[PDB]
Amino acid sequence: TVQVDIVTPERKVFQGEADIVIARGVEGELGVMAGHIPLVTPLKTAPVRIKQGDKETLIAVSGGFLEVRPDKVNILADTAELPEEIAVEAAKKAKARHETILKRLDKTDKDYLRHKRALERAEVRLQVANSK
Amino acid sequence: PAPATTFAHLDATTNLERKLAEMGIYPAVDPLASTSRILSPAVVGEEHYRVARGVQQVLQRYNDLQDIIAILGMDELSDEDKLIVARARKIQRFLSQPFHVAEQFTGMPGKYVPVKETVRGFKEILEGKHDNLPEEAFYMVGTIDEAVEKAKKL
Amino acid sequence: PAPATTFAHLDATTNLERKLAEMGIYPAVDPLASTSRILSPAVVGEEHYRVARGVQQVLQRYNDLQDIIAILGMDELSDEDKLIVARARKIQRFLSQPFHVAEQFTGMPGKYVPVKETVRGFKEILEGKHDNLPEEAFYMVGTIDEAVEKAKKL
Amino acid sequence: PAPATTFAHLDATTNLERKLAEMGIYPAVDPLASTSRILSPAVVGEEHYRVARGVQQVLQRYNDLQDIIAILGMDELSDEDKLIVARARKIQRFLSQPFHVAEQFTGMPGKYVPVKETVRGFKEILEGKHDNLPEEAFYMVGTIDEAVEKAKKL
Amino acid sequence: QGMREIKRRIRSVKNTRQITKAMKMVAAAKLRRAQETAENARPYADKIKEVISSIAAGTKDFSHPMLEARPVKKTGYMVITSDRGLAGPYNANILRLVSKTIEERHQSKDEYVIFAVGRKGRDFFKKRGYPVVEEVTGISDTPSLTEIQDIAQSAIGMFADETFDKLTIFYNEFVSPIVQRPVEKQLLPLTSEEVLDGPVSAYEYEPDSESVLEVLLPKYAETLIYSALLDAKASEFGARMTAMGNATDNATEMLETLTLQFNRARQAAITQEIAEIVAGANALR
Amino acid sequence: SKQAAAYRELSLLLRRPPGREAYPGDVFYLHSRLLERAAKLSDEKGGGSLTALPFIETQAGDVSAYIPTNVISITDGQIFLESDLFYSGVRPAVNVGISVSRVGGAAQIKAMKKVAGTLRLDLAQYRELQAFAQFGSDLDKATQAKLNRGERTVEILKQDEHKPMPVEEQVISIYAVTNGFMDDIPVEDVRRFEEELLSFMRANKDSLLDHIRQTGELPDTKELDAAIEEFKKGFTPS
Repeated sequence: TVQVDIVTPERKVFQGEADIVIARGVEGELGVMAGHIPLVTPLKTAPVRIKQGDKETLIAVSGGFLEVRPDKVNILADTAELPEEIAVEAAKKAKARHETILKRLDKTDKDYLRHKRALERAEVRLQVANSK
Repeated sequence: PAPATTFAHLDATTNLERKLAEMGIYPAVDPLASTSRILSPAVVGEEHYRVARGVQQVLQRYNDLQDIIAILGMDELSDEDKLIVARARKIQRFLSQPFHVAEQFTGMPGKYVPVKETVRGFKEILEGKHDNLPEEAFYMVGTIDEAVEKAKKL
Repeated sequence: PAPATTFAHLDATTNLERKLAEMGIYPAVDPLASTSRILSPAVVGEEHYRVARGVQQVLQRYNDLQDIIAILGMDELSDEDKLIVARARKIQRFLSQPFHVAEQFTGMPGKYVPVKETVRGFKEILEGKHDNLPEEAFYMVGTIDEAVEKAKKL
Repeated sequence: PAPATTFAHLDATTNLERKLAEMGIYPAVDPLASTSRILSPAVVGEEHYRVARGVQQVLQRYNDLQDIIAILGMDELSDEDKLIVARARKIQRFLSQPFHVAEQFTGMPGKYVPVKETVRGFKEILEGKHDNLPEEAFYMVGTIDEAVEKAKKL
Repeated sequence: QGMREIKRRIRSVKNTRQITKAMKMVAAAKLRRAQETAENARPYADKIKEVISSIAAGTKDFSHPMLEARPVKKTGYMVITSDRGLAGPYNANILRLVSKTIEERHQSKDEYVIFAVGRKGRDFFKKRGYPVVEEVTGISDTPSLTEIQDIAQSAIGMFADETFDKLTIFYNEFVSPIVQRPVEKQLLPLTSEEVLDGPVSAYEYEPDSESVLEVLLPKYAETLIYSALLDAKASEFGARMTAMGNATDNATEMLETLTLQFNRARQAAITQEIAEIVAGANALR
Repeated sequence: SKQAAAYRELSLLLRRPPGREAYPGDVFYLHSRLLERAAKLSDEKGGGSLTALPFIETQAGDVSAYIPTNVISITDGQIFLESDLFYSGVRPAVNVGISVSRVGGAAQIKAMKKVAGTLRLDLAQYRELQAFAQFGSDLDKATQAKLNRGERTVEILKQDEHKPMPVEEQVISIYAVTNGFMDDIPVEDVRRFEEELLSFMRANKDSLLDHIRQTGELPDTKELDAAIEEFKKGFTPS
């Protein structure tokens, strides 16, 4: 196994030894196990899946990056939540807000990236909430 | 001793207070200290008693907050207490009424309000149906319909 | 009853107060309770009257804020009241004065301030002309010029 | 006038506190509120007075930190306070005592503790000789030797 | 005086003492929480610094616009204040420093822009006609980085496209629960000495070191703004402890004074009442 | 109060000297001579008793007025009522903090004495820590649960007019709220939860009630816990 920490600026979200850490990198899906080469990569706003034998745990991560060592695996992100600690109604209202604004906006715009990233944060929070 | 001894001889008491009269709330009737032997569900019905008791609890809570608000400020309260303060002041003004015999003091025509109409008016204020009307709209009117009409003038 | 009945027999009254004496404000004259029949434009002139009532208006508002200031200090006051309190405290100290008879107690030599200088000094304080000067500069001096001079060695 | 005239003759006060009785601290004498005119180096010795005042200062400090401890926690306290809090809790338990009259309530036999033993016991706690003993050892015993004797049984 | 008037006041001051005492504890709890949140934000920032300094250590002729100083046409000013009051001179002190600094440094409003973090500052700046470009209010007592991310990214973005050429931040620096000091700290441009001195380590980068660096440098600037917020929050709640601790001590002083006045009037009332009854009885006999 | 004033009338008309509030020097003696005749006799004297419930009407809460001061000191305890509590809906409007019974536990059966210890502790801490009540969800979990427990016990202590409860039904209602069987149920449903619980206990689980009637003690606690939990599943909140 390898020790894994999923952390935000304000708190530690996940702590434990994992068999494999499945994270969606900007270039592709990483499958980080023990004895991996030292690596740093940005992550897409997506669920981070941690397998501890029989147990699977999804963490909704947005605006984060991965830092691998052979000894340790770190994920620092803007937001990270386990299924139980996600506000579901807030995510639905956030989804409906940002998606309806985004529909009347081209890519050449000041506020396009802000709404699209906020929409991705909302949808990933809903995906991880439904797994519970 | 005189008014204290008199209390034993009464079935209903209308307790006037100067602090209400000093604001312009007429008739200056104390909504808590005024009492009646027939204020119960058996006589006036379950709705009347519940609305009457609801008015007293809102006005009681407003009095408990007045000394706290005065020094420490309005914005330090919770959202529940801020809503209670807003409705209490509207309830207190809707308890006021212009009298037929007091036209020379009020400067407006007097109003008669039926009981079923009165109960309906204060019920809608407790439920929160007139939260967007200003305070002066509730002041010196008959029915709750007249308060809706008065708010348009302001 | 004794001092109460005495008031009828007086054209002017100097009302001394223990609170001012314990603060070091001598003579300990209450500036609002002390009255005079000849404080009017006809006798003392328009400028004297206007400045006198201007001083009393500042001190009256300062008096109204004492319950709040005692608990919370001057932090929760509005920008307007902060200025009024600041001017009131300077006015309060410029109202004090060292006496010729009190040389034995205090050690400071006594001062005689003409009416023109008194009217001029409190006028300049009301106009914000000495807002920059610290409070102790106004305490125990004669003219406003002596307060300007005292502020330098302070 | 009734208590004021009575207090003119009093030499001490024994103030019983309900909160100490709820904790099991009998006799429930408030060690800070209870006072005596003869607590001085003249009547009792220099050592008695030093130890008594030391106990008061330690118990007063512990009483002041109750609000800080309850919310912030023990880590908020400095290294000096942590030791004072530990000794204060030992001191508060050593102030309790089994009574000859209250054998039915407590179960244990009663104890008469001389002044010299009382002074010596609280002196040794303030000096830090018994810091390593558990807090239950100081509860419901006579002399300081009985507290040390209780420690082996725990 | 009048007993009814005094006993009304005793009830008012006793309740006001209870709330001020309670708000000291509520503030003190939030002080601890702000410091505990800062203990997580510091290693988070140090980790990002470690990767940035590692990239720079293994790059020939390393340079980036955020690390480079340039002539200052305009300057951005982030100012942290509280939303709520009852924090002593906390807001007054920091706004005094901003007023003094701007008057001495600048001769016109066109030379700078203000990001108003907090309601008390926003109202101060708007009332006196200061150039408030952006604002944020309703920040929670234990704030996340997300609650200031939009205004921080906007402020960082305005430096990147040369809308202004410098960014500093004003806040009350936490020393202790009693002591909080107004300060000005530079955010952009970043100082190369304090950012590139992290521990160097060999990492592979995906897609590459430039792409990772382009994400982490603005992200590091966000955490500097967030760390200033958490420290300003610690100063706010500490200032509220002291102010409401004083208000509690002042309330107990006044409550004693009112209790003396009450018992003076109570004793005087009974003395007068009984004297009039006995005087009335003696007149008959 | 009205008896005292009537004796004052006669004393003043007979020209006996007036004192505080014009009362004579034997008005204390009047009430003490009355109230001491109420007593609990010994076994040798037959064992009978007279219980007294004297009234005093205070004026604007002035408990330190002369006639109130007399009757307070004479009696074995006081049930202080207040207008603030009455207008809020706490009825009966009993101020528990200042009210006293010097007889205390001796006047209770063993079941009531055991459950009431936690009740007086919980209710004291609630009204003491009521300043934190407006500050919702900012507090630590220690003071959070005590406020939730405290406001629920207040609803049990509320009671309708002319509806006195048997002691066996009181102890089960107090046992339920103090041990935390109403923490799950909302605050507005506590009074309805009580009425339906005692209806359930009277009909089905009468053996637990009858044990308290006969022995004057609590039944098997784990059996009582099981009986309440069966009802709690059948109950529908709102």
